[PDB]
Amino acid sequence: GGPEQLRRNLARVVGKPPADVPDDLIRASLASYARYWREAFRLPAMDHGRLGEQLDVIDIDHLWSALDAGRGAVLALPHSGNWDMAGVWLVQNYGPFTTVAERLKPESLYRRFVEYRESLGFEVLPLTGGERPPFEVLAERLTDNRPICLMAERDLTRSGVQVDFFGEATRMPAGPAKLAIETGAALFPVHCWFEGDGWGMRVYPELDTSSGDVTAITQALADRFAANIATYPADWHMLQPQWIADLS
Ligand SMILES: CCCCCCCCCCCCCCCC(=O)O
Repeated sequence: GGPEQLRRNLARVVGKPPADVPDDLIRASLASYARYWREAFRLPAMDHGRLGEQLDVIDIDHLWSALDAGRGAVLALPHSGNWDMAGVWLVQNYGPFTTVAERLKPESLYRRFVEYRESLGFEVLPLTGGERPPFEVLAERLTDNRPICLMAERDLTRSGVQVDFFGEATRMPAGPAKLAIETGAALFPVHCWFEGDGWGMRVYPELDTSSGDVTAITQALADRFAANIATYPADWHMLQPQWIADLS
């Protein structure tokens, strides 16, 4: 990917040709992208207790009430803001939670990322090469009334769910919907962004899972993801291709 790509993606968000995306927006998005990596470097060494105390989550009671009901919960969020910081907040305010991560190449790099996230207090299951299938483990967490977190706006594989996203076709992962259907767990959209020199985080009302249609649910997730991103366009650092048309 790159920043030329990032321009093509922001173009969808604001409904303008790539050339007309406001310069101020591109700068802030690039600044935001840099900030994530800058924070990732030092995050493991910060005072996690302090961060948990000083950062807030809007409408966190949504999550708490699902957990009071014994239902478990799926936190689905886009690549906006600093999701790693949100994870630290949850470890401190709730406890360890489970997630999954793509097994990058090289293997030395995958382990590095695992060590990183493990040092933040997450359980990260490999999508491949683990003892068991990841989405069985996730389901057990949900059935024990625990939260899992999933990055949920990108999955450009055969198995990704085809959805409309800012008026154009993309594919998103099916996991959040599958798990909610399977476990009865609440499916909460989440958004993270940068609010000045700090971090914004919000939980939104759980999604309607009545249809039992993985497609309708995932599309409803996208509709929300799209709305929030339209609200915080600069905080969504997507440098890789997102929409199908931008692919090989
Ligand atoms: C109520 C707000 C709390 C939300 C907590 C979200 C924590 C997410 C942790 C993500 C860990 C790994 C995902 C990154 C992998 C990737 O998509 O490149």
